[PDB]
Amino acid sequence: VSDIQEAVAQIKAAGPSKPRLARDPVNQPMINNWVEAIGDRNPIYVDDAAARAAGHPGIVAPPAMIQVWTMMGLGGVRPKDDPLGPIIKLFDDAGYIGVVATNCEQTYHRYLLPGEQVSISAELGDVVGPKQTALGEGWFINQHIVWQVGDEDVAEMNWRILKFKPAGS
Amino acid sequence: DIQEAVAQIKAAGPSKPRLARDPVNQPMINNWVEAIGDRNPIYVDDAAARAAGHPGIVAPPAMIQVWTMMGLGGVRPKDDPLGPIIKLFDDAGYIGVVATNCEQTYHRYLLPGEQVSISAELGDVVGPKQTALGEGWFINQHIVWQVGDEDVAEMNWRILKFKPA
Amino acid sequence: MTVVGAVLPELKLYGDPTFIVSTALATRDFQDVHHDRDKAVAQGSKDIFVNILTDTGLVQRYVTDWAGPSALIKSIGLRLGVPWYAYDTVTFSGEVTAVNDGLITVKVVGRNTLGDHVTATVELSM
Amino acid sequence: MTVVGAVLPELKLYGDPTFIVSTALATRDFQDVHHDRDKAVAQGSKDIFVNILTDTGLVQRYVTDWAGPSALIKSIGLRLGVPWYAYDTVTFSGEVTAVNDGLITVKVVGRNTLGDHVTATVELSMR
Ligand SMILES: [Ca+2]
Ligand SMILES: [Cl-]
Ligand SMILES: [Cl-]
Repeated sequence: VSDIQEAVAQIKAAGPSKPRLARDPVNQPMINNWVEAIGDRNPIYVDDAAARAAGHPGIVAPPAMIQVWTMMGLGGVRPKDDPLGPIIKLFDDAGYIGVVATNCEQTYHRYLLPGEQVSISAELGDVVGPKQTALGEGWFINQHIVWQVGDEDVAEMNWRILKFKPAGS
Repeated sequence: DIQEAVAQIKAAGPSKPRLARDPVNQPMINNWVEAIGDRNPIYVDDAAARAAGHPGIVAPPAMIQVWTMMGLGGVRPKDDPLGPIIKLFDDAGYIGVVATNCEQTYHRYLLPGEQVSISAELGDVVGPKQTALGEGWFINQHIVWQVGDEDVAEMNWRILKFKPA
Repeated sequence: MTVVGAVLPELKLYGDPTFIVSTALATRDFQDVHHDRDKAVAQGSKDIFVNILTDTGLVQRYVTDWAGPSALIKSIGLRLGVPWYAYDTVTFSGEVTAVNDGLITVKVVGRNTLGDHVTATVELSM
Repeated sequence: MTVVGAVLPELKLYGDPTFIVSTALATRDFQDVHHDRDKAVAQGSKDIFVNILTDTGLVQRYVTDWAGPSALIKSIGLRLGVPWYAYDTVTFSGEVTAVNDGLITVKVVGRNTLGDHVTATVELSMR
């Protein structure tokens, strides 16, 4: 427990990861793929006139797509300054090889427009444990994620996971 | 019954040109080269594309059919030649489907931003044939793609509709 | 202004494999558990299951279906519950829990055969 | 000398479900049989299988991997044999069969353990 707290502190001391650019700018083809699969018929995501009638400058991206833009994709590898890598290794090494996401809270400061380029930065928050949980002994790990367009914060997320010891550990 | 439906579809003529959902675009190229694993730099890097004699990034030729797929949200036009034939076979129990042959010609490479359209004509429908998957009918189709009034690609392809054994 | 206690129309969604796979990939989530049954089962799960980004999108859709295209979504908070496996149906229900100066808070729950799949708090303007 | 008989390097691809599903959806083919095992089985197919738009894309990739970025693909014609099911590995082989004033023809065959999955003829110009 002591060495875990010390390791977490050294990770936190590095501060948030440098902003990482989304593979693509916000774009209509990916909005199209998303609204079609989700089944969301909201016209502001596909019709300029409808978007303008709702007060937007033109078609806007669904707010809930914010994390989609910055997904790593097939075979993607996190940057060398992502604090999650070291945290996952730390807990795996201590036997907490299981993982589950428990809570995700997203805040959207404004709607994004096609053509806007988003970046993502991640910061480690609370690391709490060891706790007895219904899945086994574990530690909860929080992260604060911020998305920007240029230097402007456009969305943020508090992400919480549980790293736990599986039944046979 | 089948050949009458075929004649009636053929008589309607090639389908009215239908615009692809999106213009040719980098995000979809990116998705495709990622999954296919094609690291050809001309599809993702303007400078590489120029060293190969193109004005900038070009789309993979074999993406031609991708642009005009219906996907999940697409509604087939009433003059779609293949849809009615598929329905006929499905309703008769030939619910199996496998594509069997595809021949594509590419007149030129396409650039991001270009808007593709598709026109399709129903070809011969041949059967019943005994195949390894069961009794079925082969459906041929000829497709032409344009950008504006310029032909940019053509396809002849064949699909098997079959009753599962 | 809507009011506290107002209820949203129910939405029932069938989790067929096409839904699960297409939503996961449209959210650019290539984790094997959302499209590879053998890998889901390999890890001790029952079958493929709906991912978290799809939950966020469906919660958004559910609320805007009710509030309309002029609704502005300000936040979505999720507490993750039981899995939504292939062939299960999730029923979404919702109730307005707060109204604070133009800002509406809606509690949304998606339930399936296994229990509460997701519990969400959505803040929006209307 | 662009040579008739020139051999292309071998390419082996493992068709795991992620490959089959991701390629099908990236080609915007949502037909159930490429990602829903139960639907493939319902038509008498063994498992999910690779779609024809992916076969075309893979034949293209295989040829340009060898020919390089300056290659200009003019046509791809292919015929399918046995299905490419989940967990099958397809080995692509290729040979130049024609060279006529900048224009090259390449024969490609993708084989899995059972048999020939795809047989293709590709015409291209190379610099
Ligand atoms: Ca059918
Ligand atoms: Cl997830
Ligand atoms: Cl196919």
